[PDB]
Amino acid sequence: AVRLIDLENNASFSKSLNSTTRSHKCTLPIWAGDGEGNVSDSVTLQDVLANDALVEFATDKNGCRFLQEHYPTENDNDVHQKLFRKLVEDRAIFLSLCSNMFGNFFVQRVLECSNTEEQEILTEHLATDLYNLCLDKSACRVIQLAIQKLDVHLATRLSLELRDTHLVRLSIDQNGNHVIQKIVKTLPVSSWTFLVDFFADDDNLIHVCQDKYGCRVIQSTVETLSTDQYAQCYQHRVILLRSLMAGVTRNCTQLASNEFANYVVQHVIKCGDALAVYRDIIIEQCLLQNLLSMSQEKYASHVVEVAFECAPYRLVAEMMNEIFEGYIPHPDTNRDALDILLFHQYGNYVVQQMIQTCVLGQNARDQKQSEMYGMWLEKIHGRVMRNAHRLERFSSGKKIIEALQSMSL
RNA sequence: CUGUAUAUUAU
Repeated sequence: AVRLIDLENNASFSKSLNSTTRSHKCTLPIWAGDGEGNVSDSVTLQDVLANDALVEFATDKNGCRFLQEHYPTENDNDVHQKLFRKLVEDRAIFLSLCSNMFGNFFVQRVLECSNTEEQEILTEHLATDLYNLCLDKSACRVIQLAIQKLDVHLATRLSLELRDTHLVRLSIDQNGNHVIQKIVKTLPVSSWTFLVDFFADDDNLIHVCQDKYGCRVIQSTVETLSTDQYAQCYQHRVILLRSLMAGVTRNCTQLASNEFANYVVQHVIKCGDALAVYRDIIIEQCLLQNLLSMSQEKYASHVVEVAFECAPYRLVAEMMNEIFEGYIPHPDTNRDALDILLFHQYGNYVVQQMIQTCVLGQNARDQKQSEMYGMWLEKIHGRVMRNAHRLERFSSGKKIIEALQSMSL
């Protein structure tokens, strides 16, 4: 037959007729309004496409919910294809809808129903201004659902977009921190090795770690790098983990005695497998010669506890001696570290851990370890009987006396 | 006499 070439009609000014609304809070156009701001009936799905009012419905709560409740799940439906096309025809419209309090949800629903052909277009649009969408409270979600749902090369492309950016700001950010954590917990290590290269700087590692949000980021990074059990002796993550833990090790005194970093240091000590060497170094370098000081602190006390709880005997022995015979008795009060820690609002908890450690280490394979734990527990029991009358007054002293109750050798 | 953190994105 003959060639026919249908060109779309312009419909320029008639788009702005969607600007007129029932109220000023709602952005839903008045042709689709109850008058109470609720979505009208007989609005179908095709009247949205016919009026170019996808954006106006998506910026209204009821409108967007309607789009979500009635979006076609199957990729081969023409209505799904046309609504997706009207979503991604303009990059700026799509990225403003990603940055909308009510629009973000629609993008997410498209991400829930996506195939690879749609995912490529979405990944390009998101990668255009990924860093600022990560900074946004609404888009941050869209970005995280992308990291969950996109194919691994696409999510790799999004992650590597953030390579030479101000990663310190994005990590301490209220919203982009969860994006970085989702990247770390979801994607293979090659997709975010630049993060490990970033936190090899000690200044970047300290600032981010010492932050209400960054702390969990660095922690999530370590957790994932340590969770390797056994590989093919490739020692890759190992080389990367070392690059990170090194700064952690180099500044463990400052990061242990800190509001948020304390948890990371603990995680290390709690980790055991593949981080036991770094646990040992943190105990050796930040904690020993400073146990009485850090057990009197609000934050570092927990570190001293997790240490006494997970430390190996070879180190526990040193920790115990430092407390029992490591400090010079106070000039005026003639008080030992235990004496000071026994009646401390925080130190009491440490002594209790020390008692636990000694009780659990009596059931050890080595009889000499059992003898040394029994001796340490005897030293604790001796100071507690010396101070028992004052210890009955306290809840902690009741716990301590109950802990040393009917004990073995 | 008890001690620390981790978005409730829907005007």
